[PDB]
Amino acid sequence: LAAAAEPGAGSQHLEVRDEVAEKCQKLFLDFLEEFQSSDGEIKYLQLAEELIRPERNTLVVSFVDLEQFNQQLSTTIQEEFYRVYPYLCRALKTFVKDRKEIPLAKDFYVAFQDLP
Amino acid sequence: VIRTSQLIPEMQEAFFQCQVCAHTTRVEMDRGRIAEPSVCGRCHTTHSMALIHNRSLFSDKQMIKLQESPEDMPAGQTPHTVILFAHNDLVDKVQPGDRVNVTGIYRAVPIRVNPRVSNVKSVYKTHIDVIHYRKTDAKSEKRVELLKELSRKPDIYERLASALAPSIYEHEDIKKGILLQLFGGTRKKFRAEINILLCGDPGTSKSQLLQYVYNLVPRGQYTSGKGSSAVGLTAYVMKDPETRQLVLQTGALVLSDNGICCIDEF
Ligand SMILES: [Zn+2]
Repeated sequence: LAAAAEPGAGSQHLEVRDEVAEKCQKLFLDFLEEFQSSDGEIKYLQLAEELIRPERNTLVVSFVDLEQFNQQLSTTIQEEFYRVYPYLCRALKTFVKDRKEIPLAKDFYVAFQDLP
Repeated sequence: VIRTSQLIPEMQEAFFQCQVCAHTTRVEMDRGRIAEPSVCGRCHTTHSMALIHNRSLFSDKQMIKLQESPEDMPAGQTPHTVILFAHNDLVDKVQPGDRVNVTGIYRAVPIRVNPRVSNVKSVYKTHIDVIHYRKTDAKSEKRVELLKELSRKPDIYERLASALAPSIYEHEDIKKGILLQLFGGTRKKFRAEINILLCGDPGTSKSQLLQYVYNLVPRGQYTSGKGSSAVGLTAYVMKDPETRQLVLQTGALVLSDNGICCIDEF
């Protein structure tokens, strides 16, 4: 095959992408990966360990922790919540796959507590 | 106002997204209808644009059923009623039982004969597109210093007990007890609520005194001990008629959680 090996073979791809929602996705993934507890390191990694159980699929996240991470991100999640929510779920899925024991078809959910 | 409906979300801008290629577009409401795109501009697939309900934009709307005032009725006639519609920023400003001078546009709209058929009845249903409400029956450091000076007045206790119920005669200790009830004890089981019982013949001043004093305090309630009471003493569960779902209708004793409950014919 030539270097032009892609006729768009079998593609019905997304011709446009939600920029705000995907920025929220990556920044929330960074928040889950980097926000740390005072009595240790990386709180939500430890809390996400519990999601390998068959019944557990929801990670409960503190909105004030998100604000302590970054105010612009928290404001965007609060203002654009329903728009960005499945993208946050994809961020959690990307974060929790590193436990390596999850079923491939399992859905994961984010749940924001402590809204001021 | 007889009844006031739930807050109706009324659409004002329809958000469409292509199921194939995620291209999005927005279209204004024309006259309640939507000009659905029929083909996606970024991939030309027909019937591929889908309405995303929660990405669309909505305004507030509410239905209010208004009855003519009793004095305005003709002799012995049953009430006429009109339907009102109040939109964004004017939506939830009236409650059932209150009185209003309401200004609006007298609309007339067709009503369809059946929900699945576009034929309309020749007789148009009418309603008021509300523009303005005016409630007609609802109605500082200077106050603080006036009250502080008045507290030092001699026999202020007797003064306030005499100010209670001017129409009622000679019942000094009864009014004094009612005053102490209305002030109440110190909150903090350490119940601070003072309980008072009036006892006497029918037709005497006690019923008038109760009907007076219940409106003299915030959070107050008045009800009958009989089954004809509008709001009962006991909590109960009923089907809310406008939606036919269960609602926990609490009693007067619970609605007066930090006020006086006046129980007549106790
Ligand atoms: Zn498209």
